Amino acid sequence: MEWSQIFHDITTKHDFKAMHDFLEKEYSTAIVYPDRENIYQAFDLTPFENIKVVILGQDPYHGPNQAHGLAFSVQPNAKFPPSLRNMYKELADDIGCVRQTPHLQDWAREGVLLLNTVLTVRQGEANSHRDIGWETFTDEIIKAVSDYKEHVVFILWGKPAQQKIKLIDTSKHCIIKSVHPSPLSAYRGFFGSKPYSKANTYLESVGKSPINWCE
Amino acid sequence: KQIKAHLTRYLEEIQEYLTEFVQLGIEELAWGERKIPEKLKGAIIDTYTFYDHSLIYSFIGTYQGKIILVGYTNGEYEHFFYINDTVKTLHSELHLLNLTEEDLEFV
Repeated sequence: MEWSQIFHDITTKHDFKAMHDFLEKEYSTAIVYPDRENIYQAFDLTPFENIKVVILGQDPYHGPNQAHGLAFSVQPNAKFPPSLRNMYKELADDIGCVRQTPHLQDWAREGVLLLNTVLTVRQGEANSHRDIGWETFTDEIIKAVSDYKEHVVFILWGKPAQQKIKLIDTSKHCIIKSVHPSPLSAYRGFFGSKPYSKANTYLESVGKSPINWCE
Repeated sequence: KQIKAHLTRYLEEIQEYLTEFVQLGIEELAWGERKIPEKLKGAIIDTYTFYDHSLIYSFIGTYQGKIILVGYTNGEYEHFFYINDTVKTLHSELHLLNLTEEDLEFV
């Protein structure tokens, strides 16, 4: 199955016309991230039947040369934000490898759907595009993956992610879940959580090729 | 910039900064000794952590558009300079940061 069928169901279950018209004005009367072309970069690079793993972010990075359409990823040249520096420290411990690039495009290729719950944001304005219908959209995406996939890992970082457990048929699917890799939260148990190895143990266990997390 | 500048000027002397926004369960933060304020329990709070790649991280929490937390981290060790429960300040050290409660109701 393809994202375009799934997207068709969601866009006929709910009326995203008001949202589409809105984001049209935003992109032509504001500075919105990411680029219009990259809003779905996650779906682009992790085709539906390639999803092994789902990592929820929240909000796209609101700064310049950061967001490009994947949760947690900044453009190659850009500098590491905190949550992402910590994600790499835990990866270094869990798996062993030390990633240099803060770009997660290769994780997407490898079957990690890096899905933020909101997919647009105005430059500088931290939660500018909450409550325009994105959350409905991304809820239906988590549902869709649970519904039409057979054995998938959902990694839920921070309480807001963990509100999405009620969308995820854990009779069918795995859930690895911890406090957020924010420096504010990371030490109440994201460090040592080892979700990369855990994810692969689970995938190995349903006869699926593990995620190469490294370069 | 009001509270950001102050909180940063202070921590330096005891260079510039960007802002990472994250929603966190109140619970996710390191309270340690402290019970979580009653009126805050099971709250999803907006957090702004200030940083640069010379590196220690300062931050500000808010909930229903009210400043509730200000603090800094040093690995496992969080300290709160400020804790407010929406209704009342429970802890303050704003005087360190040359800030008043009224610098918060007004930003």
